[PDB]
Amino acid sequence: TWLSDFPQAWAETGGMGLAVRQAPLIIPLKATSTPVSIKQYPMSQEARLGIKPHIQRLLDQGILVPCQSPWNTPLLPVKKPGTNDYRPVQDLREVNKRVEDIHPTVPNPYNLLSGLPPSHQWYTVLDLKDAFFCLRLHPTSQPLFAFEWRDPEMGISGQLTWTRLPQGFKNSPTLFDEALHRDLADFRIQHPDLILLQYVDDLLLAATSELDCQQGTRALLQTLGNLGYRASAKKAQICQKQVKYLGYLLKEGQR
Amino acid sequence: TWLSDFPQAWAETGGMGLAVRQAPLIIPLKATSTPVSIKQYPMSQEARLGIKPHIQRLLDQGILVPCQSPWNTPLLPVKKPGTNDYRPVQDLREVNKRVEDIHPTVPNPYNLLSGLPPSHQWYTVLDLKDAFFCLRLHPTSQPLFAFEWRDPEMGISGQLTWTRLPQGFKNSPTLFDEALHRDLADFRIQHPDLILLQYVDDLLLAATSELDCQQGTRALLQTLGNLGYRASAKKAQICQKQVKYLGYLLKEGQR
DNA sequence: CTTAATTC
DNA sequence: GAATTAAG
DNA sequence: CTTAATTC
DNA sequence: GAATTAAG
Ligand SMILES: Cn1cc(NC(=O)c2cc(NC(=O)CNC(=N)N)cn2C)cc1C(=O)NCCC(=N)N
Ligand SMILES: Cn1cc(NC(=O)c2cc(NC(=O)CNC(=N)N)cn2C)cc1C(=O)NCCC(=N)N
Repeated sequence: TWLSDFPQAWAETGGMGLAVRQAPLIIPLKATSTPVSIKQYPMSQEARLGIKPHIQRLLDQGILVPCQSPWNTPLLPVKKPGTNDYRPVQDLREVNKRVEDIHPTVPNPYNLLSGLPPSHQWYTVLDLKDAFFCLRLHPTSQPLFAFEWRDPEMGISGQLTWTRLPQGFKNSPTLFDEALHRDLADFRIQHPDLILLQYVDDLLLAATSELDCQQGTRALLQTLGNLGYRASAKKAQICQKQVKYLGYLLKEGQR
Repeated sequence: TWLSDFPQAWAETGGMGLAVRQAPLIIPLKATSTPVSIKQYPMSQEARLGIKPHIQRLLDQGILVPCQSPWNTPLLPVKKPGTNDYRPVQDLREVNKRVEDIHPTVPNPYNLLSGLPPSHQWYTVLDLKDAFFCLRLHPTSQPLFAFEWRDPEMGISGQLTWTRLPQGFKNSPTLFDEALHRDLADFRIQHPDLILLQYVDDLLLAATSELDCQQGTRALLQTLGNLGYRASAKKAQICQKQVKYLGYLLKEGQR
């Protein structure tokens, strides 16, 4: 039972993650940047009610906190399908434009897979849940991502902001990838015979045999949980000779 | 008096031209071409009355003649300005597409003028009137350019066609330029010290002195008239140190 | 909603 | 230019 | 008028 | 795609 053996490693049973070994991130602004405060376009009650549960959960989790900031960006009413299903989506484009660029270090899937040797055909694929949220944001950089929030009655003071790396921020993917690489460096050293591919929050572990993959997967899950990351048990593909990774179906050494 | 000295050379007094030394032109068709007969779109009476005088003049001049041809292209109602002023314009595009291409030998004005030496600053500019019409078309090629014509009453039988190189034909400019070059070859040989630039029907004669330009112009006018070409006396610029040629103003060796 | 490149 | 698409 | 590339 | 331009 992979589930009961690693309670801390799975998002379903280990609680929200927090990368304890990573220092809170400081987000450098471009040399000429000054705060921008964009007005929140009026949100319908339907949208507000749909978003409310998520905001409260994030507040309870400490991922969102009240604040007064010179920065402010819009929250928009999203619902891809059309019937119900709401989720808060922040338009951080004006913030992104004022943040210093960093080199794009995440490899494209095609090149990443070129590092998969035919000798290793036993795989385990894991995707980390709420990955960006596991990385803390330094208090100095938190004001940057503020947005407005309120309830027709006893609504929050005014603004709320993120204490963790947020969705919609241009550097989140790269910063997360680099952080996890730092945290998994030792694991790679302790398991020289295993192949570990990282694409932001999507991991592929490859071994030469089922046994090696089993032992390697136990070690990786143990390490991820200890570091504060959380993998999706529901979507995990453990020790299979056929797996779906980054849109590809890895089979018979193909793809 | 340049006018009375060369009666035959000027269009105003020498009658319609005819290049007597040039064999009637045969127009080769592409290897897969077959005749195309395009219907004449109904012409308003206003247009017909405006065009009629020109058709009659051309018929009287023998430039247009009755015919029965498998080829037929449209005549359109033209009048650039808007009030009156009509002229027959034939849409020969479907004929052009079926005629074999020839190398474009007419130089562009820019390069043509590069052959004008600073040593020759006395000029004479002449433009030949109804130049294309001076070149006969071989009877075998005449049917190619047929079009319909008629009068609400005793109108012409049906079709009319050209016995001379027509306007709107893709190769007329090049064929005329080459023909005149053949006819003026001897003149160039007899006058080595003169510079003669030809751009289809626009000629520029350049000499080192007023006297040389005067003598050269007399010889050129005499030669052109004898060959059957006709220059516009109204637009002629004779022995001037400043002239307008091909859109350029030639002055102080400039342009 | 807003900012914007794609198509037509 | 206006409609269609994309994405924060 | 018809055929067509340019712009918007 | 529709209006604007060009040219036989
Ligand atoms: C890939 N892509 C195709 C499109 N749009 C289309 O393909 C497209 C545009 C149209 N437009 C019309 O039909 C216009 N009709 C009309 N004016 N009568 C029809 N289609 C199928 C937009 C984008 C796109 O990426 N847009 C977002 C660019 C960005 N802001 N980064
Ligand atoms: C050089 N040139 C410019 C144009 N047209 C334009 O410049 C032009 C096109 C438009 N179009 C519009 O305004 C369209 N408006 C709209 N659909 N609401 C405005 N202008 C100024 C056409 C040609 C041209 O050469 N056409 C003939 C090509 C040929 N058939 N050989």
